[PDB]
Amino acid sequence: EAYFRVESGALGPEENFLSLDDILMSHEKLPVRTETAMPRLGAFFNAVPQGSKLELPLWLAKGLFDNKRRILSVELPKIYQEGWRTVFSADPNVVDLHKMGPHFYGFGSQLLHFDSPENADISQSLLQTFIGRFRRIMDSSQNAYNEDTSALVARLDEMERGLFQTGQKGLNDFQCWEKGQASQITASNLVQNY
Amino acid sequence: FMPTILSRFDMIFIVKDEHNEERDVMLAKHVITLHVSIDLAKLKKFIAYCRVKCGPRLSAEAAEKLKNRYIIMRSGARQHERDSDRRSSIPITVRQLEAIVRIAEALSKMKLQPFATEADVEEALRLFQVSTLDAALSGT
Amino acid sequence: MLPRSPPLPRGNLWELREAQRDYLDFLDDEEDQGIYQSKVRELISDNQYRLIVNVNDLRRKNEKRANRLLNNAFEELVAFQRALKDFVASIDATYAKQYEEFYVGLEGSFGSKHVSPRTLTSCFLSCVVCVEGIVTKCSLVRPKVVRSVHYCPATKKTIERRYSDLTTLVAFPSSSVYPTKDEENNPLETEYGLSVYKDHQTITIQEMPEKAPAGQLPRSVDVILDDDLVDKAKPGDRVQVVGTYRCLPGKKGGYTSGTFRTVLIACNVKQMSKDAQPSFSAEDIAKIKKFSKTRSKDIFDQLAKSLAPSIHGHDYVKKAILCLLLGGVERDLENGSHIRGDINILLIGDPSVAKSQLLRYVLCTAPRAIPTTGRGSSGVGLTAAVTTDQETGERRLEAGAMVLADRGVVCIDEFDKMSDMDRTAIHEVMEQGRVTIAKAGIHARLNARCSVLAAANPVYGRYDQYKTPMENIGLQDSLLSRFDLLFIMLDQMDPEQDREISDHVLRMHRYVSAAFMKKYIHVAKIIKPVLTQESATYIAEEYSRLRSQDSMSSDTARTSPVTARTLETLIRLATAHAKARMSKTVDLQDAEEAVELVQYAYFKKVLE
Amino acid sequence: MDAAEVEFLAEKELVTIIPNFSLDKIYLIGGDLGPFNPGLPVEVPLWLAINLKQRQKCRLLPPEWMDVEKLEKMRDHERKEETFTPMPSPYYMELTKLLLNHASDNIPKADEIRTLVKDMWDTRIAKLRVSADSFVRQQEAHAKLDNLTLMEINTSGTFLTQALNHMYKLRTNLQP
Amino acid sequence: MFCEKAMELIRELHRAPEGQLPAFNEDGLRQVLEEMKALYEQNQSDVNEAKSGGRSDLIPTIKFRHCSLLRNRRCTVAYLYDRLLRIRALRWEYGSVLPNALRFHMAAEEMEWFNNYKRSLATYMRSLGGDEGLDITQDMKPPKSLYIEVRCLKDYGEFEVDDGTSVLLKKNSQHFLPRWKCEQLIRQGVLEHILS
Repeated sequence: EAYFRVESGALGPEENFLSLDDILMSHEKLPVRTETAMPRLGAFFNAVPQGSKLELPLWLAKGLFDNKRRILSVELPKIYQEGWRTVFSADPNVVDLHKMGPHFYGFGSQLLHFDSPENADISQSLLQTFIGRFRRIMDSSQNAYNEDTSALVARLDEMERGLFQTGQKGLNDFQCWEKGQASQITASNLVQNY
Repeated sequence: FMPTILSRFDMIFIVKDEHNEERDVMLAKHVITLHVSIDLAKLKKFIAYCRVKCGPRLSAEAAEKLKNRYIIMRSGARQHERDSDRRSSIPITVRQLEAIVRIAEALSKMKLQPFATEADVEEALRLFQVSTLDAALSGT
Repeated sequence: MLPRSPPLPRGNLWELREAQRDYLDFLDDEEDQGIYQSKVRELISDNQYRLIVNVNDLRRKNEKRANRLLNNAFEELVAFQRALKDFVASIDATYAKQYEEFYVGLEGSFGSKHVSPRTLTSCFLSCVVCVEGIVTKCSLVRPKVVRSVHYCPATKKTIERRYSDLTTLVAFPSSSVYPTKDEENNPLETEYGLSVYKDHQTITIQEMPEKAPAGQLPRSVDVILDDDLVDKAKPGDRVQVVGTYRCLPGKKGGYTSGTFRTVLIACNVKQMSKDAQPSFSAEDIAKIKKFSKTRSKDIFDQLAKSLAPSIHGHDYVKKAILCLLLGGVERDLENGSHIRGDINILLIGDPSVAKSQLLRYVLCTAPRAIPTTGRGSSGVGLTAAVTTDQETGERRLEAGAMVLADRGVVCIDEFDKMSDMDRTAIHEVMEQGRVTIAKAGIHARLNARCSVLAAANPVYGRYDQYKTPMENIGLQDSLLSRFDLLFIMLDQMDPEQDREISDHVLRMHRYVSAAFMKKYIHVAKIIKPVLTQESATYIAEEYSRLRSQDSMSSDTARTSPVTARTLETLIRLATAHAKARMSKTVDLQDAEEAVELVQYAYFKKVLE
Repeated sequence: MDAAEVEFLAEKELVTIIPNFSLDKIYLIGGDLGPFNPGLPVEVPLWLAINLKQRQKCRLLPPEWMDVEKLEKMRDHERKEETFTPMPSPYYMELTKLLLNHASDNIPKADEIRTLVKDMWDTRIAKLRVSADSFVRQQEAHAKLDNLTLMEINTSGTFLTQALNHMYKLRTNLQP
Repeated sequence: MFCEKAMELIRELHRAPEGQLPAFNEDGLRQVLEEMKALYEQNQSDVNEAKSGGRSDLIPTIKFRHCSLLRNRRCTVAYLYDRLLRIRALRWEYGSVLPNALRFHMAAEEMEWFNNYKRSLATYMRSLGGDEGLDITQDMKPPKSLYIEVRCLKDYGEFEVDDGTSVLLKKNSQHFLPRWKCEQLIRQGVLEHILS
C-alpha cells in the first residue's frame, strides 16, 4: 500500500532507468546481421565475419546501432513480421500473448528506434490489437468475483495483467464496502508475513 | 528374464537379510513396527509445482565427472568378459549413462536448482553401483 | 501451439443483391494489384470448378461483408457462387457454359472459428468453421443426381427436372420419382447421357491424439466431400477442412424426435504436414550443379561424413546407409523380365551401439519410410491380409506394411525376435519385389518394390568373439543371401571411441548442410548411370576372386555365402556410388569404391 | 480514492432528526447546531445523526427525495432517457445505505426504497460501460459525462484512466 | 552474452512483488563488481593500444565492452535502489522500531540510511504546528466512531494511558479504549478490532 515500485516507461520514448520491468524486458534476444568484423571477441559466437546472423539482447543493440548501419543491421522477429500481422487482425481475442512474450507491447514499442521501413505498420498493429482485446478485459475483470481467475489471466502479458489486477482491486473493494466490511482496521503488511 | 528386457531398465534392487542376534534385535524392533498397525496431501501439490517450474541441465564440471566415471566403468568390463564369459553378465551402455544424467536432473530438481553440480553425481553413481551390482549378482 | 492459420504464420518467408454486387466488385481486383484476375484466368487455363479465396483480403477490402460471411455462410455462399459465374462469363462465355455451376473454397485466418471436433459446439450452426484433425474412415464414392433430362417419343418434346436435397445450400427435399407420364397421354423415357450427376463421399474427422485430455474417447465429426474434392483424403492423415456447419433433420412416420445430426459440408481441404520436397530454387539448383562439379574425387565420402553427425564411429555403416538412400537402377528387359534395384542392409551387434538410432534417422531422412518391430509384426501383417467390410460384407485384401512402403524404406528393428514362421513370409517380397496371395476367396499380386533396413541382436545376448560369425547369427543361409550387406557392429570395446561418444552425448545434454542432403539426394535419385567396359571387366574379376575360397585368407571366416546374387549387388552399389557424383557413367574409381565395402562386410576374423 | 472516503465525503449531507435530550447551541468549526429541544426537529450533518442514533439518543427522518412514489418515477425516467439523468442528491447510494442500515425502522417501506435505489444504480452503471467502450472503440479524446455522481466515477475510474493512458502512448509512438 | 550475474540479482526481486524485504546479496554484488573491473582493464588495454600501433579496427571491441559495463551498472543500482523502497515502507506500516526478523535481513549500511530517514522524518513532523506539530504517521483511515473495542492477541508488558493509568495486556482479554491510542498496535498485530 506504500511500496510504490518504479513503473515502466517501455511504451514511451525510452525505458526508465530503475524500473525492474524494463530491465527484464530488454534482456530478450533479437536477430542482427553484422556489418564489419568483430575482432578480439569472437569467443562468444578471434574475430567474427561481416554478414553473419547473430542473436543479441535488445540493450546491446541500442548503442551498437547507428543510422548508417555502421556495425550491424537488424531484422524483426517473426511475431512482428507480416505473417502474424494478419493473424492479429483476424480476431485478436484468440492469441496467447503470454507465449508470444511475455512482453508484447513493451518490446514492440522499442523496435521503433531502429528506423526500419515498416514502422508505420507496426505502430498500427499494436494500436489495433490493444483496441481489439479491450472489451474482454474490461468485462472479465470487473465481473469475476470470488472465482479462480487463474484461467481468465493465462493468456495476457505484463501490460494487460497490470489492468486485470486493477479491475479486481476495485471490484473487491466495492463489494467489501457494500457488506459493511471496510470499516474494521486491519494489519497491512504483517499479514503478508503470516 | 533375458539380459535385454532386464537391460530395458536402469536400476535393479534385489532383497537380502542376515541372522546375527544383534541383527535379530533389529528384527525384534521391526516386529512391533508392524504389530502396532511433510504430508502426502501437500507432497502431491508440491510436486505439481516443482515439475512445472524447473529446467535443470548439467554444468560443465558434471560432464568431466561422468566421462571419467563411465570410461573407467567400461575399461574393466573387457578383462571381465574376455576371460570368464559366463554366458550372461551385464556391461555398461550409453542408455544407462543417459539414465544417470536424467537421475541427476531429478535430484537437482528437488531444490529448484536450475544448474546441477557435483553435489549429487557421485552419490547417484554409488546408488547405481548398488543397482548394477545387484543384477550382477543375480545374472551370473 | 495454436494453428490460427492454414499458412503457418511463423515462417511464411523462408436483400441478396448487396452481397452479390459486393462480391463482384471484390472479384474485379484489377485496379489495386490484380490478384484475382490473375487467378480466374489461371484456373480457366486449367479447367477447374472452384477457386480458393483469402478472407484476409475480404477484411481489408470490406469488413462488413467479411463478418457477414463467417456467420451466415449459406445465404452468402449462394451469392458468392453466383457472382462468380457472372465474373467468369465476363471473360469467356464459351467456358462459362461448359460447367453447370462453379464453386468457391475459402482459406485465410478466421478469428474464433479455428476449432477442433471437441470444441465444435452448437453455437457454430450455419457458420464457416475450420476443423483440424485425423481422418479415420472413408465412404464409397457414389453419384448423386442434380438434374434429369427426359424425352417424349410420341410428342417429340423434351422436358427437364431440377433436383435438390438436404445436402445443398438451399435445402428443399425433392422426390426422385423420375416422371414417366407427365400428362397421362404421352409416355416418357429418361436420357442418361444428357443428365447431370456428381460425386459424393463421407469421411470422419477425429480429434488428434496428443490434443485429447486423455480421459475419454476423443470426439469425431462427419464431413461430406463433393464435386472433385472427393478422393482428397485417405485414412490416417492430418487434414484442415474448411466447411460450413449444418444440422440435417429427419422424420420417421410424421413424428420427429428433436435430436438432429450435424455435419460439415466441406469446401476446402489441406494436408497439414508437408511430405514432399520438389520445391527447389534456381539458386538451389545452381548450388547443386556447383557442388556436383567441384570435386568428383571426394564427394561421396564428403556426403557420408555429414550423414549422421550425432553418432561417432561407424563410417562404413554410414557409407552403406547412404548407398541405400540412393538406390540402384531397376532394369526390365524386353521380354518382360525384371531385376531389382534396391539394397537391403542388416546390422547385428551388442546392445547400445546406436543401431536404433541409425534406424530412427533413416526413417526421417527418406520420404515414405515405415517403421516396424520384431514382435509387433506378424508374417501376414507385414505383406497383406484378407478381411471383409462392415457395410458390404465381402472380402478384400488389406495391404500390409511392406506394400504401403512402395518405392520407399522399411525399418525393422529387433529382426531376431521374429519367429521362424514369420521370416519366411518375406523371401518373395525382398527379392522378386511383389507379393502373391492365394487365400480362400482372394487371388492377387501386389507391387511391393521396396528396400529393407534391419537390425538384429546376436544370439547369446552378446557377440562371443571366439565362436564364429555363423553361430552368432541364427539366420539360415537362404535368408542371409537376400540381405546383401551384413554389418557386425559389436560394441566398440576400444577405450578411445567411448571417450568421444560420451563427450558428444553429454554436450547434447547441455542445451554438408543438414537440410541440403534432402534436396541433393531427391535430385540425384533420378540419374541412371550406365556401366562401361573399363569397370565391367573389373567387377567380373573381383567377383570371380571373391568366389574362390583360397584367395580369401586363412583364419578368416565367412559371414554370408557368396553367390551369383552378390555379383549384382556389386553392380548396384557401384551405380549407386556414381549417383552421388551425378556422373551418369560408372568408372573404374566406382567399381573399386564398392569392392572394399564388400571385402570388409563379408569376411570376419575369429579369435582364441 | 476508495469507497471508504467517498463515504467520508458523503457524511456532510444534511438530515433532520428529532432529539430526546437537552442541549444548547454548539459552535462547530463547520458551522452552528442546535439548540436541541426534546421532541422537536433539527437539521444536522449525517456523521452526527448516525452517531447519535447508535447511542439511542434521537430518531431519524426520511429525506424528502426518499419517497416510494417519486422514486418509482425516477426509475422509469432513467430507463427511458439515453444519457445520465440528474439524481436527487449527489450521494444517494451512501445515503440510502447508511440510513437504511441504521434507521430502517424509522423509515416506512425501507425494503422498497432500497430496491428502487438499486434499480437506478444498476442502470446508471450499464450506461457507463457503453459510454466507456465507444470511447476506446472510436479512439476519442474527450467525453462529457453529464450527471455522474462521485461513486459511479470511483467504481470504475482507476481502471478506465489507466487503460486510456496506455492507449495514448500506443497512439503517439511514431511522431519522432 | 555478458551480464548473466547481475540478472540473477533482479530476477530474484521480481519474484517478490508483495513488498517483502529479502536477504541482502553481498555474494552476487561482489561477483558483478569483479566482472566490472575485469572488463574495465581488459578493454582499457586495447583502448590505449589503439593509440600505440593504430588498431582502429578494434573500435567495435570498445563499444561491445564500453556499453556492456553500463548494463552492469544499471542492474546494480536498480537493485540497490529498489531495496531502499521496500525499507521505507517499514516506517509507514510497522512503526519507528522494528523486530529483529527484519533488522537481520538488511545489510549493515542500510540501517544507517534508515536511522537517517526516520530522524529527518521525525524532524519534519514536529515542525508543522506550534506544539510538537502533528504526527502524520497515524490516521490512515477515516474516523468512524470515537471509541473502539479491541481484543489482545499476544502478551505485552504494560500499555500506557496518558494519565499514568496503565493497563495490562493478557491474551484474549478485550478492552474499550479510545481509538486514538490503539491504532499503533492494531496495525502491527498485537491488538484486534472486533466490534467492527
